[PDB]
Amino acid sequence: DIVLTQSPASLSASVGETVTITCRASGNIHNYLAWYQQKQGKSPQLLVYYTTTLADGVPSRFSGSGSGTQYSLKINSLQPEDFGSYYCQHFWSTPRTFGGGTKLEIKR
Amino acid sequence: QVQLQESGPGLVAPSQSLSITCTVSGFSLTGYGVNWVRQPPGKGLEWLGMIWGDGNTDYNSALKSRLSISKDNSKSQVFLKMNSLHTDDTARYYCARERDYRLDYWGQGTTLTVSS
Repeated sequence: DIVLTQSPASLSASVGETVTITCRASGNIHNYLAWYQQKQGKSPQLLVYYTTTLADGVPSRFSGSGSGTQYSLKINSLQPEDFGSYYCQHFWSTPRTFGGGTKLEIKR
Repeated sequence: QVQLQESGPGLVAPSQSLSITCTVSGFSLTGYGVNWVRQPPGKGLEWLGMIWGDGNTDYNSALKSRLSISKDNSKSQVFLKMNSLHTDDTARYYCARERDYRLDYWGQGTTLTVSS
Protein backbone atom coordinates (compact mmCIF):
# COMPACT_ATOMS: atom_id res chain seq x y z
CA ASP A 1 0.00 0.00 0.00
CA ILE A 2 1.40 3.45 -0.47
CA VAL A 3 2.48 5.09 2.75
CA LEU A 4 2.71 8.85 3.13
CA THR A 5 5.45 10.29 5.32
CA GLN A 6 5.16 13.95 6.36
CA SER A 7 8.07 16.13 7.53
CA PRO A 8 8.54 17.87 9.87
CA ALA A 9 6.28 16.11 12.38
CA SER A 10 6.21 19.38 14.41
CA LEU A 11 7.19 22.94 13.52
CA SER A 12 7.20 26.03 15.74
CA ALA A 13 6.85 29.25 13.74
CA SER A 14 6.01 32.89 14.20
CA VAL A 15 3.28 34.84 12.59
CA GLY A 16 4.64 36.29 9.40
CA GLU A 17 7.02 33.38 8.63
CA THR A 18 6.98 31.29 5.48
CA VAL A 19 7.05 27.53 6.05
CA THR A 20 7.06 24.52 3.79
CA ILE A 21 5.96 21.06 4.88
CA THR A 22 6.50 17.96 2.72
CA CYS A 23 4.67 14.77 2.07
CA ARG A 24 6.54 11.86 0.56
CA ALA A 25 4.86 8.77 -0.93
CA SER A 26 6.34 5.26 -0.94
CA GLY A 27 5.20 4.75 -4.55
CA ASN A 28 4.22 7.13 -7.34
CA ILE A 29 0.76 8.60 -6.69
CA HIS A 30 0.60 10.55 -9.98
CA ASN A 31 -0.37 13.91 -8.42
CA TYR A 32 -3.52 12.62 -6.74
CA LEU A 33 -2.70 14.34 -3.48
CA ALA A 34 -4.86 16.54 -1.23
CA TRP A 35 -3.94 18.60 1.85
CA TYR A 36 -6.24 19.20 4.86
CA GLN A 37 -5.87 21.53 7.86
CA GLN A 38 -7.36 20.39 11.20
CA LYS A 39 -7.74 22.91 14.04
CA GLN A 40 -8.03 21.79 17.68
CA GLY A 41 -11.29 19.91 18.30
CA LYS A 42 -12.55 20.51 14.68
CA SER A 43 -12.92 18.12 11.76
CA PRO A 44 -10.26 18.35 8.96
CA GLN A 45 -10.94 20.98 6.21
CA LEU A 46 -9.85 20.61 2.62
CA LEU A 47 -7.16 23.03 1.54
CA VAL A 48 -5.62 21.81 -1.74
CA TYR A 49 -6.45 18.96 -4.12
CA TYR A 50 -4.81 17.36 -7.15
CA THR A 51 -1.48 18.74 -5.88
CA THR A 52 -1.98 22.50 -6.77
CA THR A 53 -5.71 23.46 -6.79
CA LEU A 54 -6.90 25.48 -3.78
CA ALA A 55 -10.38 24.69 -2.47
CA ASP A 56 -12.98 27.55 -2.41
CA GLY A 57 -12.18 30.23 0.07
CA VAL A 58 -8.60 29.04 0.86
CA PRO A 59 -6.32 32.16 0.93
CA SER A 60 -3.72 32.55 -1.76
CA ARG A 61 -0.90 32.34 0.79
CA PHE A 62 -1.23 28.54 0.57
CA SER A 63 0.25 26.74 -2.44
CA GLY A 64 0.92 23.08 -3.12
CA SER A 65 3.41 21.56 -5.53
CA GLY A 66 4.85 18.14 -6.35
CA SER A 67 4.90 15.16 -8.63
CA GLY A 68 5.81 11.50 -8.40
CA THR A 69 6.55 10.69 -4.75
CA GLN A 70 7.41 14.26 -3.44
CA TYR A 71 4.83 16.97 -2.62
CA SER A 72 5.02 20.21 -0.62
CA LEU A 73 2.61 22.71 0.90
CA LYS A 74 4.11 26.16 1.28
CA ILE A 75 2.42 28.71 3.53
CA ASN A 76 3.65 32.27 2.95
CA SER A 77 3.54 34.64 5.93
CA LEU A 78 1.68 32.59 8.50
CA GLN A 79 -1.40 34.23 10.04
CA PRO A 80 -2.78 33.11 13.50
CA GLU A 81 -5.59 31.13 11.93
CA ASP A 82 -3.06 28.87 10.14
CA PHE A 83 -1.61 27.08 13.21
CA GLY A 84 -2.92 23.54 13.64
CA SER A 85 -2.29 20.18 12.03
CA TYR A 86 -1.77 19.53 8.33
CA TYR A 87 -2.40 16.16 6.70
CA CYS A 88 -1.75 14.99 3.14
CA GLN A 89 -3.87 12.20 1.63
CA HIS A 90 -3.50 10.35 -1.66
CA PHE A 91 -6.22 9.14 -4.03
CA TRP A 92 -4.18 6.76 -6.20
CA SER A 93 -6.27 3.58 -6.48
CA THR A 94 -7.14 2.01 -3.05
CA PRO A 95 -6.45 1.86 -0.14
CA ARG A 96 -6.15 5.59 0.40
CA THR A 97 -3.90 6.65 3.27
CA PHE A 98 -3.09 9.81 5.12
CA GLY A 99 0.38 11.09 6.07
CA GLY A 100 1.07 11.15 9.86
CA GLY A 101 0.54 14.94 10.17
CA THR A 102 2.58 18.00 10.80
CA LYS A 103 1.65 20.12 13.83
CA LEU A 104 2.31 23.76 13.22
CA GLU A 105 2.52 25.57 16.60
CA ILE A 106 3.10 29.25 17.26
CA LYS A 107 6.56 30.30 18.34
CA ARG A 108 7.63 31.17 21.78
CA GLN B 1 -25.68 23.12 2.49
CA VAL B 2 -24.34 19.73 2.81
CA GLN B 3 -24.53 18.21 6.27
CA LEU B 4 -22.96 15.02 7.61
CA GLN B 5 -23.54 14.17 11.28
CA GLU B 6 -22.23 11.07 12.98
CA SER B 7 -23.68 9.37 16.00
CA GLY B 8 -22.32 6.40 17.87
CA PRO B 9 -22.61 4.54 21.22
CA GLY B 10 -19.90 6.46 23.14
CA LEU B 11 -18.35 4.15 25.73
CA VAL B 12 -18.50 0.44 24.93
CA ALA B 13 -16.85 -2.64 26.42
CA PRO B 14 -14.24 -4.55 24.29
CA SER B 15 -15.27 -7.50 22.18
CA GLN B 16 -18.69 -5.94 21.60
CA SER B 17 -19.61 -4.97 18.10
CA LEU B 18 -20.75 -1.54 17.18
CA SER B 19 -22.44 0.45 14.51
CA ILE B 20 -21.74 4.17 13.90
CA THR B 21 -24.27 6.12 11.71
CA CYS B 22 -23.40 8.95 9.39
CA THR B 23 -26.69 10.78 8.51
CA VAL B 24 -26.27 13.05 5.49
CA SER B 25 -28.40 15.92 4.23
CA GLY B 26 -28.38 18.12 1.18
CA PHE B 27 -27.01 15.63 -1.39
CA SER B 28 -27.83 12.22 -2.71
CA LEU B 29 -25.95 9.14 -1.60
CA THR B 30 -26.11 7.75 -5.13
CA GLY B 31 -24.03 10.66 -6.50
CA TYR B 32 -21.08 10.81 -4.06
CA GLY B 33 -18.91 8.45 -2.03
CA VAL B 34 -18.70 8.54 1.75
CA ASN B 35 -15.42 7.69 3.45
CA TRP B 36 -14.86 6.66 7.07
CA VAL B 37 -11.80 8.08 8.81
CA ARG B 38 -10.78 7.76 12.45
CA GLN B 39 -8.27 9.62 14.62
CA PRO B 40 -6.88 8.00 17.87
CA PRO B 41 -6.48 10.62 20.70
CA GLY B 42 -3.54 12.88 19.87
CA LYS B 43 -2.65 10.78 16.74
CA GLY B 44 -3.19 11.23 13.00
CA LEU B 45 -6.03 10.35 10.65
CA GLU B 46 -6.42 6.73 9.61
CA TRP B 47 -8.49 5.89 6.46
CA LEU B 48 -10.93 3.09 7.23
CA GLY B 49 -12.83 2.61 4.01
CA MET B 50 -15.48 3.99 1.71
CA ILE B 51 -18.76 3.19 -0.02
CA TRP B 52 -19.09 4.46 -3.57
CA GLY B 53 -22.30 6.04 -4.98
CA ASP B 54 -23.01 2.70 -6.70
CA GLY B 55 -22.71 0.69 -3.47
CA ASN B 56 -19.23 -0.76 -4.02
CA THR B 57 -16.96 -0.67 -0.94
CA ASP B 58 -13.22 -0.60 -0.35
CA TYR B 59 -11.40 -1.02 2.90
CA ASN B 60 -8.22 -0.39 4.77
CA SER B 61 -6.21 -3.58 4.21
CA ALA B 62 -5.22 -3.99 7.86
CA LEU B 63 -8.75 -3.70 9.21
CA LYS B 64 -10.80 -5.19 6.31
CA SER B 65 -11.82 -8.32 8.24
CA ARG B 66 -13.33 -6.51 11.29
CA LEU B 67 -15.04 -3.73 9.28
CA SER B 68 -18.22 -3.46 7.25
CA ILE B 69 -19.62 -0.31 5.57
CA SER B 70 -23.14 -0.18 4.12
CA LYS B 71 -25.77 2.51 3.45
CA ASP B 72 -29.47 3.02 3.21
CA ASN B 73 -30.01 5.36 0.26
CA SER B 74 -33.60 6.04 1.28
CA LYS B 75 -32.80 7.17 4.83
CA SER B 76 -29.59 8.99 3.72
CA GLN B 77 -27.48 7.09 6.21
CA VAL B 78 -24.15 5.36 5.87
CA PHE B 79 -23.11 2.82 8.55
CA LEU B 80 -19.75 1.67 9.80
CA LYS B 81 -19.94 -1.60 11.63
CA MET B 82 -17.13 -3.11 13.56
CA ASN B 83 -17.00 -6.36 15.33
CA SER B 84 -14.64 -7.43 18.15
CA LEU B 85 -13.74 -4.02 19.45
CA HIS B 86 -10.29 -3.70 21.08
CA THR B 87 -9.19 -0.86 23.30
CA ASP B 88 -7.08 0.55 20.48
CA ASP B 89 -10.21 1.20 18.48
CA THR B 90 -10.70 4.24 20.78
CA ALA B 91 -10.86 7.20 18.39
CA ARG B 92 -12.95 9.98 16.99
CA TYR B 93 -14.69 8.56 13.88
CA TYR B 94 -15.59 10.77 10.93
CA CYS B 95 -17.54 10.32 7.72
CA ALA B 96 -16.70 12.62 4.84
CA ARG B 97 -18.16 13.17 1.42
CA GLU B 98 -15.96 12.46 -1.62
CA ARG B 99 -16.31 13.97 -5.08
CA ASP B 100 -13.60 14.30 -7.73
CA TYR B 101 -10.58 13.34 -5.64
CA ARG B 102 -11.23 15.29 -2.43
CA LEU B 103 -13.11 14.83 0.82
CA ASP B 104 -14.86 18.13 0.69
CA TYR B 105 -17.41 17.95 3.52
CA TRP B 106 -16.76 16.21 6.85
CA GLY B 107 -18.98 15.49 9.85
CA GLN B 108 -17.90 16.69 13.33
CA GLY B 109 -16.95 13.10 14.34
CA THR B 110 -18.22 10.90 17.17
CA THR B 111 -16.00 9.65 19.98
CA LEU B 112 -15.87 5.93 20.57
CA THR B 113 -14.07 4.87 23.79
CA VAL B 114 -13.53 1.16 24.32
CA SER B 115 -13.30 0.64 28.04
CA SER B 116 -14.08 -2.35 30.19
